[PDB]
Amino acid sequence: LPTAQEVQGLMARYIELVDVGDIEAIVQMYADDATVEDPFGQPPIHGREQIAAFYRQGLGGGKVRACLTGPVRASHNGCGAMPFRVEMVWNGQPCALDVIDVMRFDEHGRIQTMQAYWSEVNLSVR
Amino acid sequence: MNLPTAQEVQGLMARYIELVDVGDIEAIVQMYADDATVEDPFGQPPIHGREQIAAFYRQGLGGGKVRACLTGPVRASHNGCGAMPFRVEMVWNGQPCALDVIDVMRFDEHGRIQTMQAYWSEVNLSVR
Ligand SMILES: C[C@]12CCc3c(ccc4cc(O)ccc34)[C@@H]1CCC2=O
Ligand SMILES: C[C@]12CCc3c(ccc4cc(O)ccc34)[C@@H]1CCC2=O
Ligand SMILES: [Cl-]
Ligand SMILES: [Cl-]
Ligand SMILES: [Mg+2]
Repeated sequence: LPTAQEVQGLMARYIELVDVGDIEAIVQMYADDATVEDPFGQPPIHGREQIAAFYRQGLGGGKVRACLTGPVRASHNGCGAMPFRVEMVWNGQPCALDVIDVMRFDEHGRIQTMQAYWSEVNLSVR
Repeated sequence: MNLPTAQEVQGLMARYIELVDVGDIEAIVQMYADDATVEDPFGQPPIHGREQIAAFYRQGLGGGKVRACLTGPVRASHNGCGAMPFRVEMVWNGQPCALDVIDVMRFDEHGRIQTMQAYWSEVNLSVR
């Protein structure tokens, strides 16, 4: 499994890819059988095509920005958690969303699970 | 209460940090379900039940002064879970150090913590 230092680098790279909006590069970071729960509480998304569709829908228009708001926390069993802020426009209202992602990596450094914690209580109008 | 709403999760998890900061072990243990599990750090074997959880917090908080504070908002779901970023300050080698942590908590139908997972390792420890 990736080391704690490697998890920090992978999760930071993921945020960099979200921020520039490269959907294909993001999808490549996921394992074949990965699941995404975003927001956590909703049914998982499974499969490369469906994960790509989710990022295409979320990031498609451009105008999404994302940045870490504190350090990546990493374990020694290939998992980590990170806090970040997403900036977007929701029907002409510029908004920000505070999120924590929890990720579990496989032995190849790919994302096996992703769980995103947020709800409407984490939304703010700018 | 019942299963906490997202707003209630934010309040419960913020209170937990206040109780860590002041070091009220009994009040912390009362927030946990009787059969709760703690994984701290995540990756180590779970701790089961209030007796073992009390012992863990008394070992961690019972000695030198520990301070804890949120470093950003609590993220909450609609299914009784949340995640929060915070910083713990304590002493190591006679000097102050800081540890950055993210806890993930799942609450039960009575508003008590059923599982807690704490994400951190030595890469999150800092000094000077
Ligand atoms: C999908 C989304 C944009 C990106 C995004 C959101 C929420 C959680 C995320 C978690 C991620 O790891 C990456 C991107 C998002 C927003 C919710 C509403 C929206 O437009
Ligand atoms: C135990 C501890 C103080 C408190 C604490 C630590 C780590 C994770 C935590 C998670 C919590 O939800 C509450 C308290 C801690 C530190 C690790 C070493 C130390 O001194
Ligand atoms: Cl932080
Ligand atoms: Cl934050
Ligand atoms: Mg019960």
